[PDB]
Amino acid sequence: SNAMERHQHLLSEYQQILTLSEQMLVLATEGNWDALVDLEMTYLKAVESTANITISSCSSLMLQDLLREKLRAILDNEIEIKRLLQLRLDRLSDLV
Amino acid sequence: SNAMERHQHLLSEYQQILTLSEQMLVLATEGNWDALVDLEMTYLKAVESTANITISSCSSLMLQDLLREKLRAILDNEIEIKRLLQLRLDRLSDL
Amino acid sequence: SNAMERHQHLLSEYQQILTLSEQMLVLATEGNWDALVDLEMTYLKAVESTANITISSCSSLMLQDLLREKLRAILDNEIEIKRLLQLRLDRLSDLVG
Amino acid sequence: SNAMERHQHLLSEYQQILTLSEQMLVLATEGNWDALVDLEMTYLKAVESTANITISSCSSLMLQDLLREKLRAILDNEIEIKRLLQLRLDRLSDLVG
Repeated sequence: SNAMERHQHLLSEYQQILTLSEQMLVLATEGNWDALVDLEMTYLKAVESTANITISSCSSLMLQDLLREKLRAILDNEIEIKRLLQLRLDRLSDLV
Repeated sequence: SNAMERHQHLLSEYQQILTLSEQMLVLATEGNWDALVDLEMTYLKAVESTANITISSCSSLMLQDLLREKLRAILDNEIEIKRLLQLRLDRLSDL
Repeated sequence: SNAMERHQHLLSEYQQILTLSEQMLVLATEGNWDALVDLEMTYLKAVESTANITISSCSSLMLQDLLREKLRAILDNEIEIKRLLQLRLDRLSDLVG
Repeated sequence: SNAMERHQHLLSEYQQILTLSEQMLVLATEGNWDALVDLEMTYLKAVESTANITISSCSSLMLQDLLREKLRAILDNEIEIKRLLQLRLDRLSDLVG
């Protein structure tokens, strides 16, 4: 019945992400690119938390390290990148 | 067997994403956006591949069916938002 | 799940099957031939849960799809034959006496 | 491509099992319980072969051996159960006519 719990966790993890996805989809649908940047951090960290399910479940010790390193880097790049777009968006915006 | 095979594949998948991730941040940093837009579909594919691993390590095949459907929806919404944006970036770009 | 968790499940699944196999084989060795039919469905479901171990872990979604389809057919067929033979027996027997 | 090969073999195995299950079914449906005991051995052998897929990919070698023992024991109980049943089925359909 760690089996049953492992299933609730996993389902829960995806439910939380699809949920953030949907609210973001509609905020963006209405063009509120503002209510969006805050949902972003919560979204990434749900994603981080779900990705960790598989990593922590890995039997290799060295490998678990390496992937958490890589996952952190992936997220921080998505962050920087998104900041960047936000940077140009605001630029163009100002101008018009 | 499968444990070696599983370790090789998980590493591979993270390297792919991170590589695309890194390729895309320099394009962003360098303002070459349209070139950035190009990788996003590939990047989103690597992420899907990686996610499917978690889903496959779930013994409830009915639950796998559910998560695959939420996986597809999540990505879909992702694609839809990134495009909503390219548009607002141009509604501004040209105008 | 992790390594320990997969091993317990795998071993556990085989314990279920073998333990059912044993109960039935003992009914068999001495009448209780209908008492056997009861265990049969439970036996078959333990077998389905074991087969599924390999299926659910499969990369190819296309293949995972199709293996599940074939496993349910295999099981439904095993169920239908065993009925047919129970029926044959059931029949042959009442016939005589 | 290990994945590809692994997938063919797994597919092939289930294909082999289902084919054998389908041939047995129709034989049962038209009541040719003769041609049946034969197909059965080959079918249990295909089952064995596919069950070993899961066993062999298991990291614990101690576990591989236990499972193989249990697998073999399961298959022999199934055979014995069935051998014990032809015996009774044939014993009936003779007494009559």
